[PDB]
Amino acid sequence: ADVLTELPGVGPSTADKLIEGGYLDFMKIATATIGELTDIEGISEKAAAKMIMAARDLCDLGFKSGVELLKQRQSVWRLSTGSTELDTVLAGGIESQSVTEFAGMFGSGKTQIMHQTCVNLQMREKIFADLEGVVEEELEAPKAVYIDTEGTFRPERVVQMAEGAGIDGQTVLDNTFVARAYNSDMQMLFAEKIEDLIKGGNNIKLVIIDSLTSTFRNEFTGRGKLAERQQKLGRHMATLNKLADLYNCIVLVTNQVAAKAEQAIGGHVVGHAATFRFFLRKSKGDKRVAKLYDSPHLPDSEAVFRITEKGIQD
Ligand SMILES: Nc1ncnc2c1ncn2[C@@H]1O[C@H](COP(=O)(O)OP(=O)(O)NP(=O)(O)O)[C@@H](O)[C@H]1O
Ligand SMILES: [K+]
Ligand SMILES: [K+]
Ligand SMILES: [Mg+2]
Ligand SMILES: [Mg+2]
Repeated sequence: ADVLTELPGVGPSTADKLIEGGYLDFMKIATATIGELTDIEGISEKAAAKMIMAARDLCDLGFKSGVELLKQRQSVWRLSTGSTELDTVLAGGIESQSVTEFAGMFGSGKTQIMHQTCVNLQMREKIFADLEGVVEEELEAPKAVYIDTEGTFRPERVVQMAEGAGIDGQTVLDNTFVARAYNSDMQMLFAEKIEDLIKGGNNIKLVIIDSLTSTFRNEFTGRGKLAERQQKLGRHMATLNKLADLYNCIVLVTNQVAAKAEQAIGGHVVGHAATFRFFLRKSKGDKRVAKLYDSPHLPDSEAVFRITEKGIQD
């Protein structure tokens, strides 16, 4: 909560050193380790350890039970996918504080969904939040981040889907950041730099990685370099899950498939990391099917939807 000086033991001198290391939120310090804090100029161990304990205390991070357990869950807001059936399968829409994955063959609509959500983000009617655990000024001026990994982002389609929704296409584009990553290093660094955007006053509420694994699969082809691949992707996933919790934003990723009828690539690292997993498949014409096959509290379910000039519908 921006004012670091409210932290016991942290005065203006100390507060200065911190804002530098990217630390400028109470949660960020409460979830830090002594090591990553002492890496800053003159921040000792006892100080780093003490402020970490104070931050946790401040953000009240302890044992919770009963009604408090339900309150915590009220901070999760959801974004509509444009499909009534898909929204009902997600039990509302896409959840914040989680990583949800859309895997599927070519043309199954993975990228279309990514584009639609950028548009939907700019429509308060598309956002479903509990007033009890989410203040409106927290949803104010929401922005999306699209990490394009294959070069498929299309300003045109966002605009078209915007018209189809009834918003201004330019509006959506002005509130959507797009970073073209040519490799896993750029992909991972862009994800870690999302903090600097929030630091610059941007309210990042939607983070998209399309595609989540194409770079890794192409950079570590040899299978005697699989442990290598999984390790780097594991750090990426952790970075993604953390920023989803910390900034109460939704992280959305797409995944390709491979035979072995098919399964999303990325191995275990992606399996455990993604909270909601979907398989997208084609049907007749513009019809598509979204199969939820993994989640912590929802049963497997299918949703039929369409891809049209308007975008995602039905
Ligand atoms: N402007 C449009 N109007 C109607 N349909 C469209 C439009 N743009 C794209 N589509 C449809 O979207 C389908 C492909 O969607 P897309 O999201 O790119 O697939 P994908 O899952 O990302 N596959 P891949 O690129 O291999 O990863 C097409 O084959 C078109 O029928
Ligand atoms: K394609
Ligand atoms: K593609
Ligand atoms: Mg989470
Ligand atoms: Mg695609």
